Amino acid sequence: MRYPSDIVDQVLKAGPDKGLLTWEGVDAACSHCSRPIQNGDLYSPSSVGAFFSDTRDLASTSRSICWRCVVLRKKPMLYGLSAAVVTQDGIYSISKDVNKAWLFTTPPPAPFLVVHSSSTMQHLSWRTPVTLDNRRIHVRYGPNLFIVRPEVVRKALSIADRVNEGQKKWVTPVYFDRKAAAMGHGLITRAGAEMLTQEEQEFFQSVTPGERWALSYLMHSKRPEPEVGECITEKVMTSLN
DNA sequence: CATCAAGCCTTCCTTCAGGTGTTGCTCCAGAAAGGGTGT
Ligand SMILES: [Zn+2]
Repeated sequence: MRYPSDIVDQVLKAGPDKGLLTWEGVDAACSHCSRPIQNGDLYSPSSVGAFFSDTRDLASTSRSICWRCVVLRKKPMLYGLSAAVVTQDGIYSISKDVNKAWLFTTPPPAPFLVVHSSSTMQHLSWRTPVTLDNRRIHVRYGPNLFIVRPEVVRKALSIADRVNEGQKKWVTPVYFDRKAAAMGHGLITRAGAEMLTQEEQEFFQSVTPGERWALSYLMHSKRPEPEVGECITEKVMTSLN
């Protein structure tokens, strides 16, 4: 519940691969997940391929992967956590917009860990911190480390439901990009320029990029009700074995 | 060799063409597993 690699044996039960070396000597942190490798725990020397391009998100330059993050670099872990929230009892999916509606509005009370892929297969699990508090959520989205406050998401959603109550067409006040890629991601629309007051506009610039990315999955004409995502920890474990 | 004549009127544009067709984007921005084989 402290390091992102803890879910290897806390969220989902797993063990070392038994071809891993035993650490002898002084303390050194794992290159992935920033977990200190003590004396006696199993570790692997660093054998990343040339296709690994996340050297900028490595926690340390010790060139040693802890066994939990050896499990975390496995391909079934890589496509199993392409969109997943890992609570203290299981791994659930956030692929649907109703699942992100559940995650960023009334979050689960566990100290979870949120990963989401901005591409096909990405190293997501180890390079994000564990969110200890529901109010402050660390979301990994591709090369982006995002922080989402569900209270600010609730305030923006209440603002949007106020300015779009009674109207026939649900027009968004501020445009949000799902990929977080367009220039106008966070830019105020003309309808939102005419239908929001000044302090609401400064609020919509003042939100964090993670809240913008979350609102991108929950600001559209059909509004997703918070529905808990389907539990996928059985699918990941079966794939892992 | 000097002036006096040292213009006057009126015309002073008319119709119509006064766009048509197409184009109106393409692609990819991953990393590992599992095989080879070349130094
Ligand atoms: Zn680690």
